[PDB]
Amino acid sequence: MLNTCYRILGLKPTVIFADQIMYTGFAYAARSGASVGIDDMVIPEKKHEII
Amino acid sequence: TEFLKPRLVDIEQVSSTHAKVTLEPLERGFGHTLGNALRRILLSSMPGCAVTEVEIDGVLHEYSTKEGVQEDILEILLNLKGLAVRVQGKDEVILTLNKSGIGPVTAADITHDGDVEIVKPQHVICHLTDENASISMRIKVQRGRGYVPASTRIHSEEDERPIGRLLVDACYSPVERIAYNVEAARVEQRTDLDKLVIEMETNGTIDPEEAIRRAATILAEQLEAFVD
Amino acid sequence: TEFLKPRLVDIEQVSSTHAKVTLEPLERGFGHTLGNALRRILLSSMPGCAVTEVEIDGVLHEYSTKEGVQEDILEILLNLKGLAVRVQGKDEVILTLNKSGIGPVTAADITHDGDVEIVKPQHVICHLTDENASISMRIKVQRGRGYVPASTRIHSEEDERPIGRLLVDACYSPVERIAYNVEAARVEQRTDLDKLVIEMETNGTIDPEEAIRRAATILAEQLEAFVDLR
Amino acid sequence: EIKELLKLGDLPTSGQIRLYDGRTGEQFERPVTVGYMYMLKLNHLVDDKM
Amino acid sequence: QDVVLGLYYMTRDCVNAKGEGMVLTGPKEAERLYRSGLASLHARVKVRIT
Amino acid sequence: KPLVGTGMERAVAVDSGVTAVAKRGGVVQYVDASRIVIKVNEDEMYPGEAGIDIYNLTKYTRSNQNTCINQMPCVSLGEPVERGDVLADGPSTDLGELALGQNMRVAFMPWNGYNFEDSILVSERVVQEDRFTTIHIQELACVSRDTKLGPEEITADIPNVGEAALSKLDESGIVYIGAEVTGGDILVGKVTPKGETQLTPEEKLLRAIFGEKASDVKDSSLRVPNGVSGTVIDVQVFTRDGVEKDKRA
Amino acid sequence: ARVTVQDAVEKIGNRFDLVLVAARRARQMQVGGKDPLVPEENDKTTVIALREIEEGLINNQILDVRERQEQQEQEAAEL
Repeated sequence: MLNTCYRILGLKPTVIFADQIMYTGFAYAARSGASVGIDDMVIPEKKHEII
Repeated sequence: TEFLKPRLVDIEQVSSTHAKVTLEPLERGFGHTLGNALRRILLSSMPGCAVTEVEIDGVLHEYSTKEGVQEDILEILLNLKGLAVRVQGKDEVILTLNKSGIGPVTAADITHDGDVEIVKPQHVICHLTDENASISMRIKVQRGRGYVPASTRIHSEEDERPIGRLLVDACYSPVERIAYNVEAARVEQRTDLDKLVIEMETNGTIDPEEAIRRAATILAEQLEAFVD
Repeated sequence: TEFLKPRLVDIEQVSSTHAKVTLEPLERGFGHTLGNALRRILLSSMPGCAVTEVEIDGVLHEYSTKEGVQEDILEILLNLKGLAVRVQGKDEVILTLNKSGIGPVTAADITHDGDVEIVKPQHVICHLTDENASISMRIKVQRGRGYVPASTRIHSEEDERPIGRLLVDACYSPVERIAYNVEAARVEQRTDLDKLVIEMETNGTIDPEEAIRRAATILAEQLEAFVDLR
Repeated sequence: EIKELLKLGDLPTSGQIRLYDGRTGEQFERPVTVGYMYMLKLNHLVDDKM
Repeated sequence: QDVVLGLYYMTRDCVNAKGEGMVLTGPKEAERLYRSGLASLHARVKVRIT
Repeated sequence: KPLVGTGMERAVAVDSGVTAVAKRGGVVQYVDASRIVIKVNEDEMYPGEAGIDIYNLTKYTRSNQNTCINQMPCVSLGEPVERGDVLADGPSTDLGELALGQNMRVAFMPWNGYNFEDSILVSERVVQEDRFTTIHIQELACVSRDTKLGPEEITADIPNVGEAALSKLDESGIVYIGAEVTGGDILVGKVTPKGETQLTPEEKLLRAIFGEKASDVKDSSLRVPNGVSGTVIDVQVFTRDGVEKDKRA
Repeated sequence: ARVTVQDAVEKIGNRFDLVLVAARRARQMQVGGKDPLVPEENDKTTVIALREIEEGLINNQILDVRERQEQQEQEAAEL
């Protein structure tokens, strides 16, 4: 997106676009409440079969 | 108690519809407290008028097709959602829209009521392609506050909902978008102060500043229960 | 304008520390609006009294050891930070603590002032091991708001600098934990309209109803800027 | 064994709880892993490093 | 890190969700339904964009 | 203590030597911040002596990394104690178990990029509790040497000094125990001999303008390192056999 | 000019000859005390020079014109 924007618009637009992407990216990452539990590490039921 | 109140510094009015506001210096932690509490009332609780029901002739439902007309009936309803209307006296007005021949049907083609002001008369509502074709509809505007969709109205009201009446999502609160940001207030000794910066997005019926003033009033009216 | 204001219904005081406050009826959306905006003022902006200065006899600094006492002086200061005190009249009161003989020195051993109420008298301050041992100190309680550290306070004033004066981190704000809920109201036919339960978990001093009254006051005084000044 | 112990304290199997943003008051979109991790203050302190 | 995960979570869609197949005036009415609490960031919707 | 241990915590804390442990079990006769005296049971107690063990606990003392070492009594006044139990806890130990740090409520979720690359977001409440607050005991020495020009003095009488510096010093020129000090403040007043140095004419004018002309003895006082600051907990004086002693000494 | 010096580079060409012109004009306002063409707007002599290049007021050739004007005017008061 920033490579496209750099070649179409210029330097100024990209610098502001890159920032706004950073701002919204952090903020909506925070909203999401994405996490890491032990159940999030799904194992296939057929592992002991394959081995 | 070292009560430090901010005061309204500068109101950068970029347009009558979009205007920015800087506030300083606010006491630390009240940066986001008022910013959000206000944003919430301004999104959902603000009063204004909006298209609720429409009834076009030659139309049994919103999915059907009218010959000689560019937009599907859904896309016409979408244009009426975004039709700015201010009813001065009454809480409910049903406006009539009849028009024919080749032209983009604008908001000025609606018959204006003695106490009804259509805020953007050049607002497109439908496009007539054929000269032979003509469109007729009855647009009901009601007043409320905040945002009441067709889905959250069919859930609440299971009263009269007859076939052919097209429901349209109401945008009563004149506020289209609203955003508050906070960075950092530097004073003499305090440096952990914050300065609230909200950018409210209105339609034109209500002024940015006015809307904010009303939202603070509704909040203070809730504080009447808690004495001081 | 259908302006529908809530009113204070019931304050379920389970304890003097923990108390529920029910609020209805609230129009849709105002439950969470006041809920959080209040929680924030009730955490940070609430005024309360806290031990600021201590001055123990036979003590040149907080790191030293006093004979006949199980606790090092730091651990005594820690206990005084969490000493529940209510000053009624003045903003600053200096209380005296003298006590001797074998026993856990409780908060009740402090000489109560005409307008000073010690909220938990059974609160531990120090443990005397030897019967021969006696402890003497001057506990200054001042009133403030939020949390004022001893490191924030040892880099501002410091006009008189008397050696033998131990500064303590002030835990002024009385509210420890607070969490608002939203529940059905079952009023007239409103259905939509519900209530707002604010569960408050504070020290002794500040009274649940009193505190919510003060917090609503602080919010309305900050709103003067958005109502009056446009 | 851990999940079994979680049920003894009336806590979820998941060890993920619904948290709410302190600023806003509204909920985060999904359950978030919360619990007690024993952390350690290393000797690399910034007063010395600056 | 967080930034990619955030735009990823935003853009990606999900089955129905809250408020599927609706019709919005613009990008600002989409922010209106999300912050108003009537649509998921993952709802398939028709929107007018210029 | 750690809530999620392995069990080795107690083996490590005890074998480390930093915890004061019961050589013989019995009843604790006397408990105190400074020391613990335990009377021993007859069966283990030796028949010759009284059979009362003394443990004078090592108190807020410096480490090699300038960190703190304190032994607190972890048994109460007149408590029954078994042989090989921990009578007093070390700096990083709690009821005998090893306690290197603190356990706390942690949530795994991003937050406005304040936990960007393993960057960490901590509540004011942890800083308020002063629980991750650390003690740093720090050792600074003041040496009176012998230059060609003469021996160095340690007196409160120092050329070129405001009353702000000399305020916390005593008659001998040594700071009081307990006095808080910050970068610039003099801890020990040392003054050194200097030859009668060639004053530049501009300096000679300026010294003649105020009158206060530099003495033969210059200055080299031990003063608190730039930016660092704490409370004086102790002062120790080593005088050579035959040199004049301070009244502080 | 404030963050972005791309507009000033597009006006001269070379990133290097830009720094050389901007510094020359910066040094005139720093010592000589020349008056700025763009409103000051409370910025450092460096940014004033960049603003003036961005707008196309200061240039390698323009600076030589204006140096020859001040120089040769004094040479004419002599001769």
